[PDB]
Amino acid sequence: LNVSKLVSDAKALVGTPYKWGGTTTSGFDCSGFIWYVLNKQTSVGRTSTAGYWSSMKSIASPSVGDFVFFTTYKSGPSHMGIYIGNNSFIHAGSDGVQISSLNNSYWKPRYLGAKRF
Repeated sequence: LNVSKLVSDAKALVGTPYKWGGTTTSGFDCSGFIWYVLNKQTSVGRTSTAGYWSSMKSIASPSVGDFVFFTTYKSGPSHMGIYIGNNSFIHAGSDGVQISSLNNSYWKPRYLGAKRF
């Protein structure tokens, strides 16, 4: 990926509301946000979080532009975001596209690791 573009595109969408199944800037869900941002620079099909966990590349720690994964509403990879540096990531959460921290007491014990596109 063009990392600087990916992170710039993600940052510009912070504040977009949540919408179940949402794939536009009026409202995103977790997978729709990732699909939207990726498709600004490369053609990717609609893909679930588990699909990205299976298809991306394992890494030891995230760098800017990598993808961080979490267990939220079910066991295993069920949520993901874009790592933007400084322990922070952007994700389409249940109350909108937001910046969150890997050091947060909810996200930290739910972190499953990172992958690279």
